[PDB]
Amino acid sequence: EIEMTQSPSSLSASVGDRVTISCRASQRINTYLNWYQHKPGKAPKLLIYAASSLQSGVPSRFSGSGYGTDFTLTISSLQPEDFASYYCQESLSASYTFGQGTKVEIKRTVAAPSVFIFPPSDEQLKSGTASVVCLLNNFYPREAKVQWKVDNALQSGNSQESVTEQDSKDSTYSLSSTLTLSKADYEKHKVYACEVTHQGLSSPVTKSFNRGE
Amino acid sequence: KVTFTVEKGSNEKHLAVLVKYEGDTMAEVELREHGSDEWVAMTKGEGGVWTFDSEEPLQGPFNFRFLTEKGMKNVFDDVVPEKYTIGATYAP
Amino acid sequence: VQLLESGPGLVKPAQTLSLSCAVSGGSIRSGGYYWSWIRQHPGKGLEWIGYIYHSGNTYYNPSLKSRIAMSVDTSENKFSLRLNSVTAADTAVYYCARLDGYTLDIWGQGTLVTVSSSTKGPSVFPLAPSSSGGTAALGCLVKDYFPEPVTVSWNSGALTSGVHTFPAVLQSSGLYSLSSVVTVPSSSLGTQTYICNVNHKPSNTKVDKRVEP
Repeated sequence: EIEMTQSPSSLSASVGDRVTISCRASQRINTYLNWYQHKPGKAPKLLIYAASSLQSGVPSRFSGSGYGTDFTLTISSLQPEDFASYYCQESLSASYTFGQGTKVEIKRTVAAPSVFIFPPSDEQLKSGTASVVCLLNNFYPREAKVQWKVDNALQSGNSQESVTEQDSKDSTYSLSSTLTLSKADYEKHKVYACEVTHQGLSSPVTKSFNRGE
Repeated sequence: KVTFTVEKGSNEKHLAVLVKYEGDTMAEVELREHGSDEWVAMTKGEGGVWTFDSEEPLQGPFNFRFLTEKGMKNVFDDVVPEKYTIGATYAP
Repeated sequence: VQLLESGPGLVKPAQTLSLSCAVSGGSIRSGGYYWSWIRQHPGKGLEWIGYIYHSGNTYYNPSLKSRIAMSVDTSENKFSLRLNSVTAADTAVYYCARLDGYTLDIWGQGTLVTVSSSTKGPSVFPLAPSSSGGTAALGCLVKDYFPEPVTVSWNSGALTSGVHTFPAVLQSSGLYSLSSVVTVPSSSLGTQTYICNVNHKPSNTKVDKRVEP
């Protein structure tokens, strides 16, 4: 068995940065070495083969080097669409062993979320449930806190969060927080509020609504 | 497209094959024994002849992969049998 | 040459997961390639399943080989995978790929298989435009479906800028939910119509939901 170990495990770098990712083979593998890019939700894409050959149609910013044990994938000038996990793969053995992957994230400047709150629709309410949605839009870094408040009472345990991947152009995240209630529970309170804490905000921002209007 | 002719001098520790690819030439040719987990590089000789010299006895069937000068990469499994005949041409 | 995975996205535990990969623009019977299956489980890297030569020779990941059977059909120009006695650990995105002896140069799009129980189509609710200056956020709540995935588009695919479709979250009910949101100019709310198009192939469910103030 040949073990393939990549370094680092993950990195954050800015658009325009020269980025390098390393791959070490447990035994000499000459130039029997490929690199792949894998964007979540897409097929992996062959970037480099035979250590330094650029696969047809792959952008010129990707290059590879090395021989024997230690290999390097270079992204000469990082672009925002380049967030992915990158994999080396040996081709000396019939196992075509993959490395464990290196996750590349895009560093950018702090960006405060734009916050929006949505009441449950009358259609949903008809069915006997109430989803209140709070949207944090286009922020960076990923770290964010959503404090739900109902009639000035702080909420907990009743909301689920989902976060997008980085935006392919601006490298920001968006996040939804969904508060779920029974129709009965929902209709027993008036003011529904979403308080958001984030590095880009000097103080927490609150968006709220009154169940009536 | 591709044929492998077993050349004289081929024996348990030496495999010599004349590789002929239509409309192209071989840049690299490698073999893997049926039992083996690792590809081994063959050495380019004259007139399309590729050779491998083994420390231990070779036992087919033999799988081959190659890279052409025009950049075509392929693999063909069990092209040359275990009990091959010198002078015989084997093709996928 | 192009590859396309097909087969159930839902498989019951202890049953056989079956997938096929249709090859177009090239003949499998010509030889020259290994035909490959690779998968990715949620928090993990790329894992080999195995590969098969058209003549019949098969190479399997040793940790899976007892449960794995691959096949090729030269007459239909497809190759397939059967993975027996599946468990939740086999929940993954499954990719078919072409291996030229050295590299995996051509890949399918990947197909999610969830190891399972019981299909349900989503209810779709509007997230009515919530008012940024300048901008309005609107969306669709896609609630209570199984299994993944759903696809959401806006205005038949005409509207793509500013759209964020969140990853589905598995609710405690065992059903998924997600929101798709889009930010638009407040000025457009009067004129422009906004309809989300929700497709859940497992239930053959399609919904066009108009989202209005």
